[PDB]
Amino acid sequence: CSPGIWQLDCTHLEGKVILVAVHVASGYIEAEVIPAETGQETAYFLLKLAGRWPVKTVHTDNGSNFTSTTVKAACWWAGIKQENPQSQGVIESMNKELKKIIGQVRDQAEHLKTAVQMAVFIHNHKRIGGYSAGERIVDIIATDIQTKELQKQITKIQNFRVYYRDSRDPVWKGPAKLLWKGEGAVVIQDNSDIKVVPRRKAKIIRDYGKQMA
Amino acid sequence: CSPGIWQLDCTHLEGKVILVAVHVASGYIEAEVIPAETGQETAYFLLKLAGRWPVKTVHTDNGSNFTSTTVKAACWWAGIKQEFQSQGVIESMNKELKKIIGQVRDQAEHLKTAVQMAVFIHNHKRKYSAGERIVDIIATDIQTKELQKQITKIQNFRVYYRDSRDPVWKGPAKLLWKGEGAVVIQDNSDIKVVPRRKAKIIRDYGKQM
Amino acid sequence: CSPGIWQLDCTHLEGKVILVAVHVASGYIEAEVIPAETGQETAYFLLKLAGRWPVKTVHTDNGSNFTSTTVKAACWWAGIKQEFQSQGVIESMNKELKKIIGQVRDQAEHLKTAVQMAVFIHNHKRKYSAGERIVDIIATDIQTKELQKQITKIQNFRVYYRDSRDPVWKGPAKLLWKGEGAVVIQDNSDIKVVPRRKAKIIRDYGKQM
Amino acid sequence: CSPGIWQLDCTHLEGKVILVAVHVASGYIEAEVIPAETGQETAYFLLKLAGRWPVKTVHTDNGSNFTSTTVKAACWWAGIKQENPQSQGVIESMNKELKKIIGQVRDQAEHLKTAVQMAVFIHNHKRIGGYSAGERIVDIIATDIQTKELQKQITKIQNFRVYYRDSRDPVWKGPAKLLWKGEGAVVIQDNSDIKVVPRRKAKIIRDYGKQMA
Ligand SMILES: Cc1c(-c2c([C@H](OC(C)(C)C)C(=O)O)n(C)c(=O)c3ccccc23)cc(F)c2c1CCCO2
Ligand SMILES: Cc1c(-c2c([C@H](OC(C)(C)C)C(=O)O)n(C)c(=O)c3ccccc23)cc(F)c2c1CCCO2
Ligand SMILES: Cc1c(-c2c([C@H](OC(C)(C)C)C(=O)O)n(C)c(=O)c3ccccc23)cc(F)c2c1CCCO2
Ligand SMILES: Cc1c(-c2c([C@H](OC(C)(C)C)C(=O)O)n(C)c(=O)c3ccccc23)cc(F)c2c1CCCO2
Repeated sequence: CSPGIWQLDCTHLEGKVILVAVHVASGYIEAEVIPAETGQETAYFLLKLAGRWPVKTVHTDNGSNFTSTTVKAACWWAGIKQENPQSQGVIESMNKELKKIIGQVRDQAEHLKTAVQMAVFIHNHKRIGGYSAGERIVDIIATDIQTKELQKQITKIQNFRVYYRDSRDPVWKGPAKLLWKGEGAVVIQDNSDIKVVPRRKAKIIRDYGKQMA
Repeated sequence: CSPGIWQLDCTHLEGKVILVAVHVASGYIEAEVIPAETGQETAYFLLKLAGRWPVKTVHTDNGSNFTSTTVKAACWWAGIKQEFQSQGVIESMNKELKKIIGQVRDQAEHLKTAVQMAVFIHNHKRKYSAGERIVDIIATDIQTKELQKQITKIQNFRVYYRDSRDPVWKGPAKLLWKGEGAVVIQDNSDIKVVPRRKAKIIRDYGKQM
Repeated sequence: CSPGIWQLDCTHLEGKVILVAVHVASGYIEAEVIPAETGQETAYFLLKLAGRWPVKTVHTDNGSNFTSTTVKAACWWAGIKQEFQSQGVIESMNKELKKIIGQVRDQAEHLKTAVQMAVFIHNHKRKYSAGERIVDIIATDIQTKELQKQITKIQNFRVYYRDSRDPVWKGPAKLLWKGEGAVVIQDNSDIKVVPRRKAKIIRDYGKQM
Repeated sequence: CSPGIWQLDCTHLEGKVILVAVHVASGYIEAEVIPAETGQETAYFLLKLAGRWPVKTVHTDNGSNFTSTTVKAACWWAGIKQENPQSQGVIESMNKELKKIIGQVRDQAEHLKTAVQMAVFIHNHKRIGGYSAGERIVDIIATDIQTKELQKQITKIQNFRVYYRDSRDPVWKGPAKLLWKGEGAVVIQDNSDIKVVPRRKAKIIRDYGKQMA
């Protein structure tokens, strides 16, 4: 979702147009210099972009190169799918800030391109709050990574359907999902009510025969 | 040791020349394709490479790509210090890479396109898998330095305790923990914990500029 | 080396026991008189002593005064590290001190009073003189660290120049000076200066936390 | 003068009264703990105080111990002579600040006295403007040291009286002091006018026969 999204921009310098690859929350940015900006050139970056990390969706306000098929297509191989005021505000500014950064080392660099990357190195590296945006991406990603596997775990759990005794005497009530399994232990919710029960008490059914696995 | 360590190796390939990044624990790669090959040309990408991953050092099969001044020039901006069967594995990776490119080669007119795709495959390739990558590792590292710092802080402080029932006062000892009722510490071989009245812990000392 | 270095030595004297500070280049002393002698008691004054002069290390004739925990305790708050004919000169100083006290002894009922006076005499005693003291030395030191820092900064930076008329680019070289028209640098054995277009100087690199 | 002056105060803690020795410009402060405050005790500090550095004059708003002879007397052996709103404002505050500092490490120290010195160590040591007050004293002193010797040099120069030819033909005018001597070189001011002249042109007279030296 929002962790997946990255913001992409192109601005013109010395005629030559810069390639900008902002990360929406982490702010890690990858930018690249192409002798000429083209939808063609745009794609080459994207492949690497997906390669550094997965993006569900990427944003550009207008489509001059994105609309171009090679770009739309590239998005499909990645499966990245082309596209909050506060989030909105940061991007133009994000583009703006690097230039300011860029100017400082321009005298520092023979080649403007050589300079821009340096400009970017610092931006990821520069920082009492935060460890710098670049550091943030690794984390944001990390938390998500756990999440996804966990979600998957959750999904796995969701399928199975519970059988419960409750008191040893009572008539049965419709089956519920199982939150957790311990030996002699099960956790489920009949409707909204949560109860834990012993193994001999409850049998746990596999939800899917015929699964392709 | 391995974290923050990346390996780049010369690639011989049909047509244009490209070089591929390796982070050894992830095996992660961020290769780029260059029409012209010089360690220098290599540098521009490398400069891009460090930002995505701070890399402490790199070990090179060939001095010559390393020898070019500009290449060292990159090392310094980075503060990267060149790291003067595992290489065969990196090689194997390169090999794997080559194979991968081939599988998808038909799909793309341009070799470069293929290579990135190839990069993609190694990347996010299920297998506990390489694809998930070292991000978890980097995070653990991000977490790691602070702990190393806090412990280093605990290490920095010197705490002076008196064995209970002993007028003689015990030498400063590395403190394991601080508690308002009691703080835990080891002098060297023997570790003891005492109540606040029994011992005192200096606040700061000046060193390190 | 000598600046920031002070020597304290055990004093045997009539009545009460006092110990005297020495800064070797100044020969400056800030002795105090203690009814009870322990390295510990010594410490309270020492703690006072460091503030007036940061002292890096002290060399002691006797381990025992040094051995007491509290004494080491003082060393650490200071970050002072005990420094495990010149000693005879310090001794001579002590001797001189003793004599000095005697000259004025008659004037004062209390031995302590005399000693301070004695301290005063060594102090501000004309002779290029000790009395003017190391203050000039301390100042030069205060000035010194910043220069060592600025040079260290110049040392930190690496500058890359191309010999004029040479496509081959010269390895980074320690830069002696920066000029908008030209900057001065030495690679190692040979030192050359070039115009800004001929060479480039990286802005910063990251190291030292 | 003002470099010479130091500010001295006594405040009461735990009944016991602290001894405070502020430096007017440098702010370096020496303070000492006396089991009991007395004019007697006060003196002991002063001797050391003059000993660390010379003070022309020292300040206390009221005289309970200073008025005491032993204190006045002590001042004479040192030759220190007992006694600007901004300068005035800093002292009470100076006394106030250390206490705040003192409290922090009080838990740090078994003995309050042990603590106060530490409190002071920091105050001299703690610092983008300045190198910290303590560092300042060494400097302020240093500049003064040069000054005094220089003044002395000046005084030496002042005594001598100049004889000048000016043009080789002209009648002479009253003698002036000599600012500087170079071989074949002399600098003097006849009244307010400054002129430089050759040796053969001008003779330089020693100002004092009968000097005790
Ligand atoms: C085919 C192709 C193209 C594509 C190409 C390719 O070369 C590029 C340098 C443009 C990446 C290629 O090697 O095939 N080419 C050459 C095209 O002519 C083209 C035309 C229309 C749409 C896509 C491409 C563009 C892509 F970004 C892309 C792909 C496939 C994988 C996902 O990304
Ligand atoms: C300047 C420079 C150079 C360098 C350059 C630069 O342009 C490249 C296209 C080679 C990156 C530059 O913009 O100055 N150039 C042009 C040189 O001529 C050069 C010569 C000797 C050593 C380094 C460079 C090479 C580097 F690897 C490098 C840097 C700066 C950052 C750290 O790494
Ligand atoms: C605490 C302490 C001690 C210390 C003390 C202290 O009181 C003295 C009167 C001895 C200075 C204190 O106030 O705590 N005390 C009381 C101890 O009992 C003690 C025992 C072992 C080691 C040091 C001290 C000794 C020191 F040299 C010292 C310090 C702190 C600053 C650095 O130097
Ligand atoms: C005599 C004396 C006294 C003095 C003393 C002396 O002992 C002190 C501990 C008080 C310093 C001394 O050793 O003589 N004594 C003991 C007195 O009784 C006394 C009485 C009146 C005035 C001064 C002193 C006080 C001083 F601060 C002092 C001097 C002389 C040198 C300058 O300073």
